[PDB]
Amino acid sequence: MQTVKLNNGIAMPLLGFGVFQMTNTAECERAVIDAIETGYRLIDTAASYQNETQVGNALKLSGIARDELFITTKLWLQDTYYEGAKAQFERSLNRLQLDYVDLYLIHQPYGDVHGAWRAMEELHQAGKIRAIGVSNFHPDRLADLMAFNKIIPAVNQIEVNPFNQQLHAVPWMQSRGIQPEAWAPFAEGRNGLFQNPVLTAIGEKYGKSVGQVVLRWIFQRGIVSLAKSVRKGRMEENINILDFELSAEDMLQIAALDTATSAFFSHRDPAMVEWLTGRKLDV
Repeated sequence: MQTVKLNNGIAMPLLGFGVFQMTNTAECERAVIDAIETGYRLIDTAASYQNETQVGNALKLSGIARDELFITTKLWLQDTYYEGAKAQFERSLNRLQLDYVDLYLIHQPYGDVHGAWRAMEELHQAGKIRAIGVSNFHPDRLADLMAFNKIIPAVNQIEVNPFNQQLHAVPWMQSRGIQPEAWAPFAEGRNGLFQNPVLTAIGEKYGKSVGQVVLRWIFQRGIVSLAKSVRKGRMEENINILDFELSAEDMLQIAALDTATSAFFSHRDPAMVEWLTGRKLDV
């Protein structure tokens, strides 16, 4: 499939599969097996999803060699500081049953981010992490982290969908050599995205679904995407986007949908800071 080269030279797939918090462990593990069988090699989890053990089990069941898989996980904020980042990272490796991860991200822009980053630089230099990055950082926070540290984040994973398009933040990242990676590309169906008349009409041009149109739009902007489903047939649809292309006119009509509004919440809202930093997880 198609990859992009990160700023440290490593290749990352452009199409990935993300897991999320799930009531049932079995469904999570079977989904990752199905995603690998479907052709996904980039697999994304996080310590806070509390499913790393299931993800690790699924990799063992997949029959695919370790060196062909690109595994991402993320540090949860109760350990965003120097000693904590190393402790939780080792817990994550143990749960995942891995000796290294391909990409490790700070999950949220909260806590002692600089201390956690220094730890992550050391873990990378120890050969335990192929690339380090962050998630949900605005450009100000990225510029701050770069100004004071040695390694520039390889990836910043942020919400990208047709109502929250990151029209400036994506070019700002790319201009600094940071690879954007999209989560919630479908805005979890919020605001009637699946029935949106513009996206539907573009899809009918190519015999593609709204979801395929959206993932193709993300791809054409040079952004890595994470798509989730627990149904194998949807996974097969989501990955099958390398056989068509959106025109300039199509891309224009999609850009016009932007409201620069998260489907979820703002990471700059102090109530969301207060809420997330108060969560206590056994990870």
